[PDB]
Order: sequence, then structure tokens, then C-alpha cells
Amino acid sequence: VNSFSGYLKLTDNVYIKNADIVEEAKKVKPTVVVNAANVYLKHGGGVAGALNKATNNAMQVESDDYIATNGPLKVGGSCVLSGHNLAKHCLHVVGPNVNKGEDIQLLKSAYENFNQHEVLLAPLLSAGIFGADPIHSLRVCVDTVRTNVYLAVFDKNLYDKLVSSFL
Ligand SMILES: c1coc(CNc2ncnc3nc[nH]c23)c1
Repeated sequence: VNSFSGYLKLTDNVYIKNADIVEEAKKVKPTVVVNAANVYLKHGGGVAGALNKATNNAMQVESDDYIATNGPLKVGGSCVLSGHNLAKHCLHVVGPNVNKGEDIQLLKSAYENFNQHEVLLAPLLSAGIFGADPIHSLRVCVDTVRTNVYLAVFDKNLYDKLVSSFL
């Protein structure tokens, strides 16, 4: 049993809810929240801008030190940093950005990072400001992630379309 409430069960391991990921993290304080990161960990907008704002910019300060030491992530890659006031850990995952011309085949590699964690609160990778089709992102998630993933989809309209169209 875990603390996640109000989710629709899609599969053995994948759950979904119309919820802003920021407010969900603050309520649950999950072990792992996933950020929709870019390779520079520049948390300007979308999910990343919203979680960084909720940490009062502490996520960005930690991220800048990480990049100064290690250099940029890979598209499809990840790193584990603090969850600050939102979670124990934040898993920063880089899905391909269609609005930068990145290979959508990298979306499966991105979701494979989730398998290193038993339970996660996450957004749909490459959705929102990253330009991919969220229906596709949900299909790759279900077909790639084997650990228990709780998805927070804020756009009520999109949530209803994801559920209605789910095979
Ligand atoms: C209300 C509208 O957006 C938010 C911040 N959370 C958020 N932003 C963007 N994409 C999201 N996906 C889940 N939660 C998200 C709150």
C-alpha cells in the first residue's frame, strides 16, 4: 500500500490522475518525483519551471552545481538530485524535444530510467512544451516502465482524451 489517492489504474503498474504534478508532490512527498528536464538542467518552463519555482529556485542552484561538475546530460538520460521540499529525490529525465528536432525513438530510452526506481510520481515525457504526442508518450510509458508509476496530467481535457483512447 502507498499514499497515492484518486488515480485510475491503466495496467498492473501504471496509474494516471488529472493533477498538477507540483501540488501532488507537496501532498504525497513521494520517494521520487520525475522532472521533465533538458540536458542543461535549465528549469525555465513547463513541468521543470513549475517544480523549480515550488523549491524557491533551490532546484536550479543545485542543478547549476551538477552541470558545472559533470557537464550536460544526454537526451534519453537522467540524474538523481535532491527532491527539496517536494520529494526525497528528483529524477531529472531528458525526453527528446520535438521542437529541437530530437529523435522520438529516444523516448523509450528516457522512460527506461524509471525502471531504476520502485515507485515514482511523474509527468508524461516529451508532452507539454517538448512537442511530442502525449498519447504516444503514454503508450511508450506503459510498454517500457515495469516499476510502479503514478502519472499527473494537469490538462483535464488531455487527461480525458488519454483515458478514453487508452488501449
Ligand atoms: C497548473 C497548471 O500548470 C501547473 C504546474 N504543473 C504542471 N505544469 C506543466 N505540466 C504539467 N504536467 C503535470 N503538471 C504540470 C499548475
